[PDB]
Amino acid sequence: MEPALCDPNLSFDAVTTVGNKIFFFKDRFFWLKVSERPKTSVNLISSLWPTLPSGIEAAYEIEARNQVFLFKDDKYWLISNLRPEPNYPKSIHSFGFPNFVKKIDAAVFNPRFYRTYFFVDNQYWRYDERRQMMDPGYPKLITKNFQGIGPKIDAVFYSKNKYYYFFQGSNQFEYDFLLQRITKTLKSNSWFGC
Ligand SMILES: [Ca+2]
Repeated sequence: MEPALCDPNLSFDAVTTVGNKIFFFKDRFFWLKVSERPKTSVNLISSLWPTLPSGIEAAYEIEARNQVFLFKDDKYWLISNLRPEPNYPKSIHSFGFPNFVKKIDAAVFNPRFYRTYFFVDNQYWRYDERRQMMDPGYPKLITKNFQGIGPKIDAVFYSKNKYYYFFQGSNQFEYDFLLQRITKTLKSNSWFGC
């Protein structure tokens, strides 16, 4: 959809987090509005990120070694030192592609679990990080495990102290493990000022 903030009909693809900032991906253009930003700005990705593809599927950082990961098609890049390894046309197939995966919805990493899961339209996968062995398919359901977000999740990123920012469509729902209760019902254009 369009970034039209003054209009309820916007959607996202992927969203990541860096340090204390939140970056939103939009097809080929990215958004920026955090820390000290009264308004957002729609700029081109390639504009900055050189060796980086467009149309990121799922963006998720790793608050451990200060790295970043950008998913796109049946390939993924590895951001290292604010720089995506050059000539790294890796492919999930390398060790992931279960049945016929290639396009993910979102992906987040749980610090209080040490596991990273993703969404495939309407599937809940979980890849063991510590063990380093992905589960056998694990055709679970999101809305199931977590009732409140929905069976479909657009972007998902862990930006808080102990919460989970989830969104799908034009609503930014937040989950609190405190008691699996969502006490935040806003839209994507609720900060910008529309
Ligand atoms: Ca996504």
